[PDB]
Amino acid sequence: DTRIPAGEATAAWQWEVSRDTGEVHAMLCACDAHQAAASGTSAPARRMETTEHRVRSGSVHLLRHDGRPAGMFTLTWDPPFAADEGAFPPAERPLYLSRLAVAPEWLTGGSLVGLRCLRRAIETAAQAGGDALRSEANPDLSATRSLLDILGFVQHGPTLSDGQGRRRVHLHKSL
Repeated sequence: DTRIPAGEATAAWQWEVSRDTGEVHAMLCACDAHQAAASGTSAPARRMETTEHRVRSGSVHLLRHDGRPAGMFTLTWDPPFAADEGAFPPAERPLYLSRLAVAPEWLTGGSLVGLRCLRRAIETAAQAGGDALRSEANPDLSATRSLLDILGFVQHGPTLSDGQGRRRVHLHKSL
């Protein structure tokens, strides 16, 4: 006797494979600006070419609320960063999480949109046959870093500085 909750409030949240490049890039840059202001850092330089490539490949999963984009992530089989791979535990079929973004209006309160996006990414990576979910994070973004730590993303290698004041870490979650 299974009871899945229906109702319009539940249906207000909809997941999709994104096909709108400008929407994805605007969401990403807005989240970048919010987190950079909140953490005293500078927002990273985002490439619209990368956005186009990820959207064209069907790698961008976007969560909408009443039609407006609330969160998203990018899930790929190929690494979007050049980590030593010794900075990760061994894995035979790793998937890679990148460009996690939550709309600034959902970065406060208790709607748990970031948790929704990370849960969606973990699930999707597991269903695609994934051995692990690897990601590159900014440890200076305290809230996202703590959410990744609570969800089981382990840092294996050392913290890296890019030479221009930006810190990054490589996280790995077993699936």
